[PDB]
Amino acid sequence: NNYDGDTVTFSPTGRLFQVEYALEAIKQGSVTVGLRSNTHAVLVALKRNADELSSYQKKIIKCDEHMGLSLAGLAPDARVLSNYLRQQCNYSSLVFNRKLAVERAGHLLCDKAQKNTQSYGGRPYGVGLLIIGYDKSGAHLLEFQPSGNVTELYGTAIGARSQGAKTYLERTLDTFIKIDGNPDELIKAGVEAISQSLRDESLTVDNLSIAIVGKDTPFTIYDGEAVAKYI
Amino acid sequence: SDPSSINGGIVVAMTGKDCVAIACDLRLGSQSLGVSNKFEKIFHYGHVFLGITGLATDVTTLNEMFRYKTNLYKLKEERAIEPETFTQLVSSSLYERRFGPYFVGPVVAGINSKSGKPFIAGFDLIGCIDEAKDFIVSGTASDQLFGMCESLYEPNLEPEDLFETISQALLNAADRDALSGWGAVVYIIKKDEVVKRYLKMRQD
Amino acid sequence: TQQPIVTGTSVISMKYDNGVIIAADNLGSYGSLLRFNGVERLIPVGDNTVVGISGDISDMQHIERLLKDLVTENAYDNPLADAEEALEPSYIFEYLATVMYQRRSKMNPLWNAIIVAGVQSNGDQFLRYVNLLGVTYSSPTLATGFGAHMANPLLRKVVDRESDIPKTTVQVAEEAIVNAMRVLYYRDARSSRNFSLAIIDKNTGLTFKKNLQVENMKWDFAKDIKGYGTQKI
Amino acid sequence: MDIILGIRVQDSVILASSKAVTRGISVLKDSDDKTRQLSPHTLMSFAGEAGDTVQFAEYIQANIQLYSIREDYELSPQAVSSFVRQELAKSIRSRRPYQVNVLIGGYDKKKNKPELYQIDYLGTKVELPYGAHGYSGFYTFSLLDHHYRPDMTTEEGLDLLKLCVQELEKRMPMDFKGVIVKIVDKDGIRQVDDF
Amino acid sequence: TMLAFRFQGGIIVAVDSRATAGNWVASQTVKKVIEINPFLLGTMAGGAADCQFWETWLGSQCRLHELREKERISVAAASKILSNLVYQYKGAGLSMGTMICGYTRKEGPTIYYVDSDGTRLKGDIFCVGSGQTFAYGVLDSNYKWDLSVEDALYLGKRSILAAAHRDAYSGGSVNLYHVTEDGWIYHGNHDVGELFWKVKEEEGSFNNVIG
Amino acid sequence: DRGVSTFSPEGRLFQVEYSLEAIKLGSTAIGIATKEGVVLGVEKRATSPLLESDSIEKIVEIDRHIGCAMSGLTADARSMIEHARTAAVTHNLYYDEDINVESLTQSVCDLALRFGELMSRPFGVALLIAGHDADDGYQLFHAEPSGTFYRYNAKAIGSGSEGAQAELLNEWHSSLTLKEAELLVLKILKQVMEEKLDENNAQLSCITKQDGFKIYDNEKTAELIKELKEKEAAE
Amino acid sequence: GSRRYDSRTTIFSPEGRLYQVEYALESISHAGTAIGIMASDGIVLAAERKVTSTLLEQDTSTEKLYKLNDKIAVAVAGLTADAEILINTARIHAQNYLKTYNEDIPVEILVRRLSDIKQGYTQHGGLRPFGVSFIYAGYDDRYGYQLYTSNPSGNYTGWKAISVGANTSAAQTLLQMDYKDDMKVDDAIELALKTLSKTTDSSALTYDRLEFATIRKGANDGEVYQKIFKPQEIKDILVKTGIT
Amino acid sequence: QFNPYGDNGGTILGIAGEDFAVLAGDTRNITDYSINSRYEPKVFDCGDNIVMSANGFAADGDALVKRFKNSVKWYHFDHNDKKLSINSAARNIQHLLYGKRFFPYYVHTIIAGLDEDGKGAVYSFDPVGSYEREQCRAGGAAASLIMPFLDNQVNFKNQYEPGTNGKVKKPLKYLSVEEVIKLVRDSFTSATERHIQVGDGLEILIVTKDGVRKEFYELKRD
Amino acid sequence: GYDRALSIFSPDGHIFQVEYALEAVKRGTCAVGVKGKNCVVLGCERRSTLKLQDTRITPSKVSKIDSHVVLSFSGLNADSRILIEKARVEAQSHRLTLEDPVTVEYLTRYVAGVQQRYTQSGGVRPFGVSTLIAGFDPRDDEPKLYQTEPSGIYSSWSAQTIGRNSKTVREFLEKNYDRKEPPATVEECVKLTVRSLLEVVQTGAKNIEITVVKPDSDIVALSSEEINQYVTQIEQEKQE
Ligand SMILES: [Mg+2]
Ligand SMILES: [Mg+2]
Repeated sequence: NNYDGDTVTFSPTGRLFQVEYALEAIKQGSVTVGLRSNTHAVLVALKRNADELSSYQKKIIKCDEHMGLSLAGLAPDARVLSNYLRQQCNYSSLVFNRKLAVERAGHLLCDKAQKNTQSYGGRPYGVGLLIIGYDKSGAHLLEFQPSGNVTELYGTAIGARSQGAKTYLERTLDTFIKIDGNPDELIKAGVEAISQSLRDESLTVDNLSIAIVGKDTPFTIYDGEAVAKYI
Repeated sequence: SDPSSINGGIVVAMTGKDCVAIACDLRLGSQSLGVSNKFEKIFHYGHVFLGITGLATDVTTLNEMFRYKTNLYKLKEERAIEPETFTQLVSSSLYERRFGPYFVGPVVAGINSKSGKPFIAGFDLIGCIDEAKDFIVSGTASDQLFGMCESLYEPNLEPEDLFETISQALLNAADRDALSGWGAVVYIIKKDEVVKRYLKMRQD
Repeated sequence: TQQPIVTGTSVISMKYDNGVIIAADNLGSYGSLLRFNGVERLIPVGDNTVVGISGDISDMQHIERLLKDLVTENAYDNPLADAEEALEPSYIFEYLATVMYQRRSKMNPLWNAIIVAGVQSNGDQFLRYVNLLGVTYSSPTLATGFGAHMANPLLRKVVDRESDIPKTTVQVAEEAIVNAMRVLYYRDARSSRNFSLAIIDKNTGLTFKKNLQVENMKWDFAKDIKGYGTQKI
Repeated sequence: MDIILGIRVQDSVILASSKAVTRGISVLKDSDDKTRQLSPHTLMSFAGEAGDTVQFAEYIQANIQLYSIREDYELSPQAVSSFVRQELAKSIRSRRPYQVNVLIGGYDKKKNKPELYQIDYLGTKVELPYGAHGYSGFYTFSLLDHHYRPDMTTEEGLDLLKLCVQELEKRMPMDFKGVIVKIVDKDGIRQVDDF
Repeated sequence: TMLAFRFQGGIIVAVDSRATAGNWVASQTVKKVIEINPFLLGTMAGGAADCQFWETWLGSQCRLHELREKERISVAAASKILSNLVYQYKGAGLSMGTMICGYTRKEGPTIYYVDSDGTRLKGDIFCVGSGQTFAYGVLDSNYKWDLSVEDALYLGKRSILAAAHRDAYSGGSVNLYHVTEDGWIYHGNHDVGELFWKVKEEEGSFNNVIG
Repeated sequence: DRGVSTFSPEGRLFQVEYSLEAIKLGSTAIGIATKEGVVLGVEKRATSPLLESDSIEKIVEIDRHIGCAMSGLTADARSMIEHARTAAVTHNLYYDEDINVESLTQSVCDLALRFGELMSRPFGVALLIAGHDADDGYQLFHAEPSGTFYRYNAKAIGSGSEGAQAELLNEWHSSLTLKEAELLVLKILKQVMEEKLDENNAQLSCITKQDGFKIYDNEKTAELIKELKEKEAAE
Repeated sequence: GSRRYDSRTTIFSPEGRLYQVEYALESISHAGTAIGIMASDGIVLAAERKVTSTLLEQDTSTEKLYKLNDKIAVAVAGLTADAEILINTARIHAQNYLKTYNEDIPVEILVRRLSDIKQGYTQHGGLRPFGVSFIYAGYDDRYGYQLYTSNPSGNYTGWKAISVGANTSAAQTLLQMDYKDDMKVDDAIELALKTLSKTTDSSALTYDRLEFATIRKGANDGEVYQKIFKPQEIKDILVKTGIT
Repeated sequence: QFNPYGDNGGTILGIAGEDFAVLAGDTRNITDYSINSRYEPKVFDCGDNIVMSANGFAADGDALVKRFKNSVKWYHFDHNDKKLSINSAARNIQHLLYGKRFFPYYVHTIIAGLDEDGKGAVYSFDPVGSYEREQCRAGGAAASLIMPFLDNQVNFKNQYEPGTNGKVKKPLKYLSVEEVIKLVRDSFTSATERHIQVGDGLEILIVTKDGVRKEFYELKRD
Repeated sequence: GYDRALSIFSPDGHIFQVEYALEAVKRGTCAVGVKGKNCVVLGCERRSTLKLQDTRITPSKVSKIDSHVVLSFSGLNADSRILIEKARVEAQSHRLTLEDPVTVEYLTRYVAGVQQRYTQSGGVRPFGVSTLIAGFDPRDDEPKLYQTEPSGIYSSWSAQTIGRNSKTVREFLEKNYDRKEPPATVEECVKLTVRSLLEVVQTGAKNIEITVVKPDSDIVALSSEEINQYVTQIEQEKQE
């Protein structure tokens, strides 16, 4: 009300409204799902178009051979944060000859987003990210919020109508975690999960976007006729 | 190579009875080559006179600099600068370039307008003040000038006598230096009149 | 640009079937003066890596601190710091090699020659060299300073190529290292009798031996040597 | 040695500048004009290190032309020479100094007098009846000491200049490939096409 | 060795192809002419990298010019971009000799000599490099303004040959260009190993050699 | 007052949303992509008859294989074009090749959100970036001041955009020829323009693989306008 | 943050005026009147000190008339402290020009430089403008005798006769009435004092409430002299013209 | 005084075929008269069907290769996983080298692969970035021994057809991969005999449309 | 440094500071530009509220940027000096690097770029100035006339006016100026320019300034008497 003019101002109940408004931009964004087993980690993203003549906005970005994310909200902010991850993953490789841990990648994103919430002049990031990766401690899935909060999860979903997919994963928890050494079945579970967030529209060939990473599987993105198999 | 002896030149100043005198040669060269015989090395800011020897570009530059500073001094103070004060201004200005100095040998001369006391002073290239009662010398023939001044000089000389003494000191010192000569100018300074004389000397 | 003051001489090392051995004497020389006689130039990092350093001791102590700080920093927000995400020899080496090449590129080098010896997560032996120029290389045997000229020839008689490594036992390798250290005491004018030796085995872990001495030396034949040519008496 | 001469007569200033450009062992050009018009009644000749000469001349030219437009007025030769001197005096204590010597010949329309200024790369300015830079002066100064008058005509000044060039062509070791002569007077600047 | 001269039918540009590192002949097949645009040529002498790098950079700056101004750059402005650039680096150690040759409507055929010392000269004839003196000897003695495009092309080719022969650090082959109102025209790579003997036989020259 | 980089309660940047309103006031620009090329057309919209219309430059070359049309505060586009041209030429210098149309568009869009309290406000202009490369062929992009860019088969921006976009919805198909696209841009421009369409108050351009980017002459466009009138009168 | 407290000194009103410039001019309209009159053989500068006291040391006082160099002087109207900042800058600028070209600075060039500084404070920096209006009286060999005025907007104009500060509307009407082109300095002196005497808010115009100066070629042969009048000299010229 | 440069010896060799290309290099690493390693790889697979070697001062060579590999990585990120052509890689490497024009990478760089028409390509660089496409190029310590041999046996220089006596040249028949590897092995065997910094081992990287293959051969260890 | 964003968007998509800068131009004295077949004429209004002025030394409204290009303006006078100075510096800089004087289009594009930059830079307000830039390109006999405004947009004009009551004089020019046949001579062009100002000016005495620019750096400013003759002839024909 009077305490939402900038990010440097707490409200009387201890709330940061500019951060909460940035959080709102994510809810307006298109749905995206993340889930993992012990061997693989999968991202499934519903891409959004402007109209029938337009292309479908890309949702998934590769960060390294073993790591990448899907976005929901302001796409340019995802480009900034993914670029930062690319550099951090790269610094770890060049200096220490070491693949960046997914947990540590989350910690770096948290700290970068935080600085924007405590300083005058700037603004919070207006995007939520789902980071997947395979490192020395196996498969991982992270959920990034621009408040700074990063959370490691078995599965999750963010964006519009994401509560439906999140409930499905909460039921299926015991099943999909056990899908080891079978990428196609893990994607099937992800495609079935994102389907719980659909209304009116359905998953078409240029609508769906899938990405996977695993034990002997580099981070690869599937679009177009490459995902027709899963429709 | 040695900046202080590329262009050549000399300046000398003397005190007398209720008067001061300052003189300089007119030569400017590039080592052996004589270029100009009209290069005066004495300037004045109000009633304070300044002679400068050494590298000619720095001589010109410093004149323009002290003209600049004395003009502002006068506007703010609403009075002309005095020799004692100007002497300190020169010292200050030169030492601020301590590690990249102007290659010059300045000489201040004048009479305090309030006390009437004659005043001369000399400096090294980085600011050190040499406040002498008798005389000050500077230039490529400084050794020669020291010898002439120390032998010819006597205190409390009258203006018209002081003219002869300083003129002969300059002339004979310049004639024993290859890089000095080609004309000469002498200023005789009294509390409220200043005479400037060009000397006839050998042009080699 | 500088000049080295208090210096450490040779650091020698070699691979064997189940790990790596590394050794270095305990001396800190000040030119021709053998000034410090209790200097440890082998610095363990965790229980799987040993960094052996020669050259300027002040720069060695600086590097020693970087590694100590590296361990501290790796533990931050790392529940697997004593397990999967623990520091590896390859990580520690590349860090140092990055630093050394950066410092030489600023024309302000760390006047050292370093050998990182250790065993990786998968049990693979790690042995690599880096120096003040940022120059890096790996070999079954590695040595710095005088050790490069005198020790390598002896250690290469045991492990001449990669295929000789599984054939080489820890007893044979340690015997070769200890012999090489004796030879250096005979012939290097900046060496000491006292030295430290470290073994990193993939089964038995890190064994750090201190206060070793060169023994079984041959000097008796000196008595028979008289003069420099013609002198009979 | 890039011969540049200057002579101030009764009603004009005459500048003569060599045409040769020698880089190492070869004469790359024999028709080079070593001068720039700073203003309608002011001309500057130059000689020094390769590259620096032209860069400096054109830089000065640009500044004077800027002044002319801003004030709708031509600066006096004295004013232009002082500006040039300060730039060189500033330059000599720089990281990399301009290694350029110049002559500035101008006609002052206010005083109705020709003026010649000689400035070296240190920023050493002198007004002269005749001047030269480099080794040219070693021959020409003494020759002009003998043949010059203040009341000479432009035609007499050119004959006097021919005498200088003939001496230089006789006694100097380089072939400087003749000179381009330019006259600066009340009517402006013009080039003598036959010399 | 590289030359460029102006005549009735436009401009001739001829260069050699050798690159050395001391007495070691590093290459006999290097391109010392850079096709900046359809009407601009650049020659290279001195530091191989310095010449290559900054003359390809020059082409990028000339392209940006015609994007902003909707017009091809002049030889004067193109040569001056390069000369102003190297002047910034003066004292740092760049070593370049360059002739910016080309044609425009308002200028006509034009040649500018640009140097890493900061020298920029307009002229009708230039020969640059370690073999410039040898090329000048042939070119100067046989040059006329009213040569035929055919005779001019030969003279420039023959002048490089002369230098490739006598200068130890020149050789390989001769690359020829001809610049007209309608742009430049390549006139082939001519290996000296064959051209020398051909010229000797047909022209009756090179009697210093045993053949 | 309030921050320049402030979020609204709905989760949008105030300044970005306000710049989009400025673009709606701008003159119409239409782009159509085909397999034979991409066509770009604009409404010039001269404020007075004394204004020499040929000086109105709302279609612009970025490189030989990339063109650009603008709509909104057209003065803001000059620095965007300068950056695009530099990015295109610089990439050719570093990599000895043409730059991908998408990569060029991405480079322009990186400037968009560089505003705060960098420039003081977002750009008040939208761009239609059309071009060709070997990998993805003929392409058309819509670059906004939000930093977002969408690829389009066809797109209209400016004052008559939503009316034109609805018309492009029906008319566009994957087998359009270049000639058919040219007429289609003219048809839709004539529909949404206030003043009557002619060769002086409207401008056409195209980008083909062979000839590259070309702005059409007024004589060439005049014939296409005459060809349009006849074919509409034909039924 | 800090934005909350920013007055925004460099913005346009809806009407297209600069708020702070307009308000600065309002400040200057309450300052003591200063008049400049240009004649064929010289220039006059007259100015009124504001409600003085008997205990003010007048002979060592200076609030209105300042010397920029030997050829140029200024009359001040507004904040004195603000004026002294600019005056010292102008003095330096004149010396910079003299050092560079070895010639005294042309009057207009000096005026333009100061006016450009004032302009800067209205367009950028977020600082308040200088609440000062100058009357420049000067001489050079190009245009001869010149009168200029500059105000907080940074706009300057040339004049034959001009007033700044208080009651300029009334003062300008009186000057416009009695001024003629063939006028001389002695006549201009009389006009300046008569104009102040009628426009003044004080009961009577006296020597202790005035600062006066002339720029004359009335110096021995072809040269220019600046005369800042002393209290006794102002008293004498008041009797001579018949005001006291 | 501190000398930031060193000489690690070694020698490298690139030959371009009609539809393939090879980049060979010895595996020895030295300082002065000592051997550091008998097997220290010098030729690397940099991705996108490009192989690279930077011979001379190893620290500079490793840094350059490391930077180019990084350049390839970011080329994919920035340009939609587009394949970096050999001609584009060469130009990128020029800028890496010339970026240190006033504190050079003290190396002779060679890259090999296939051009956009599928033909074999070799590019050669000097330490400060001047580059040129070539059919044949040796670099490093024993380059002076090997290049003349390649002029003769690859480009048939100074070779004519018998009977004509110098009138007709030897025709430039293309070479197969098997014929090229023979020339490579003989080149290094000859260089090992007469150059003290060459020996221990030879590692060859062959590039075809199918990918990057390796071959290793022993060399004399004296 | 002062970084405050003064020029910003409003809910309706307007930048008020740029629009309020146009209101400052509306307040400024009228300026007009007319190009003939072989010339361009720049007319300017001088408000007669200011008498006792010294017309010798008072800043003239038309300013030479180079010997072949001129610039007039309407709006804040102090602001115009900053643009004129920058333009003059760029003109000499162009001659120095390109070895050719600026085209009229290039000089206009530079001045317009400066004006634009001040609409999205922190801590600065837009210029309250619109300019008319006129002249002839080097070695070209085609007349050029361009206009700029605070927003930064620029364009070429056959004839154009700016400043106070510019709506009226633009109305006059739109009906009187024929594109197929422009003012063939200098006389016809000046006459049309004076006529257009007489619709707004008040008195035709010292209130009208005229500056004629011809090809090959031929620029001259008309005097009071020369202009007064045009004023006399126009009204005598009007009495009919
Ligand atoms: Mg001199
Ligand atoms: Mg060998």
